[PDB]
Amino acid sequence: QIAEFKEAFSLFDKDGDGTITTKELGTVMRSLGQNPTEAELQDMINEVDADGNGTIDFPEFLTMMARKMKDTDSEEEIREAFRVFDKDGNGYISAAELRHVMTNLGEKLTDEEVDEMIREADIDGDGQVNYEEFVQMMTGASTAAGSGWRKIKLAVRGAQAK
Ligand SMILES: [Ca+2]
Ligand SMILES: [Ca+2]
Ligand SMILES: [Ca+2]
Ligand SMILES: [Ca+2]
Repeated sequence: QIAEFKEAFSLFDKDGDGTITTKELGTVMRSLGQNPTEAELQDMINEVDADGNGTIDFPEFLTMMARKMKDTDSEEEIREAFRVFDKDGNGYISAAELRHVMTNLGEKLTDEEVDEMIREADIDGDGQVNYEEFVQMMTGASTAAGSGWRKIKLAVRGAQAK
């Protein structure tokens, strides 16, 4: 239940200082195939700042992304992820896209890691992850590589405001 947030933040702050600056969130959102501007950063920060210092605290961020609960379901975030991942939007995610997404954020991953991820997310084993199966990662992926999909999903889920 809380693990989602714990990891969502853990993967966010790499310095592990106990806060997130415009720099972090900036690259985090920009690494998701988006083009965030200074306004977006300053906005979010000032939007998640209870004191007004220009920094993201521990509970602050949690509350910010927590707003997602407001939505009837997490479908929006889900589709949004698989949608932002597929640069071509062909309807499937290739090792390339996923890899770039992990590397961009700065998530050290090995050939085996990504390989297994796609191997688990792809039942047909066509080297492409579809949405239909992509959602299955949350339907009992305990034995699967749900880990990776979770981290990436959390980053792309929190990176946004919706
Ligand atoms: Ca920081
Ligand atoms: Ca603060
Ligand atoms: Ca593709
Ligand atoms: Ca497939």
